[PDB]
Amino acid sequence: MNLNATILGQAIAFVLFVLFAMKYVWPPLMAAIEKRQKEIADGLASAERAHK
Amino acid sequence: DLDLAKASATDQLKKAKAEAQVIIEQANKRRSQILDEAKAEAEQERTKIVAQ
Repeated sequence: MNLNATILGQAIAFVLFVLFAMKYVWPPLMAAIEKRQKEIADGLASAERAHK
Repeated sequence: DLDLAKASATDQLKKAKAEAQVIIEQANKRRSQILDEAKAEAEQERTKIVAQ
């Protein structure tokens, strides 16, 4: 309906959740994916090292 | 595939090294036998010519 105080509370909840994601969700999962990518891509290292 | 390829890579030195050894160990006997048989001929010829 109209401008409230609710805006500030939503800003606080927003930043809370942004931190709670930043630290304890995002690197935790991108590390997982890219560690799997290391172990997948480095399998080629055989056909590029022993083959040679 | 790393194990299967590095097996050959780690073995063929041993093998071809042994065969490079073998070739020379034959050639050596060849030299020794010729230095023997030239002695046999050295006696045989001189004996022939004295009989002559």
